[PDB]
Amino acid sequence: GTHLWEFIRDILIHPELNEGLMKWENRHEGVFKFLRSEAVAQLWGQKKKNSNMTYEKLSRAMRYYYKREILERVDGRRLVYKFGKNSSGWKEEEV
DNA sequence: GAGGAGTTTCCTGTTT
DNA sequence: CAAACAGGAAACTCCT
Repeated sequence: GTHLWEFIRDILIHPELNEGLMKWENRHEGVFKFLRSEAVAQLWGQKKKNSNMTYEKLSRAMRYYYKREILERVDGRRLVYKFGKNSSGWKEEEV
């Protein structure tokens, strides 16, 4: 999973390797939240070998996922996103 | 090389 | 006030 969204999912489905980076707000609906935004952006930059990655830019790539329905926009909830019908491998019976 | 997907950068404005 | 959220645009990195 070299794509941003897969990277996010991978962290969320591996809590035993999660430095309190993120957590499910509702695992059944695929609603999640960033607990350490810059820290996650850092790891993501790291993965692509880019020490200048920030949450700001990571979020821009996240917003591009709405049109593609890889993510469903969640309003009124800072740092809270939600997996869309086009994403996969995150359900309690899909992993 | 050409052209597209998926970001990465930048920026300006709005909202929380 | 300090972060997030919003998108349009343009530049980049792979892939076929």
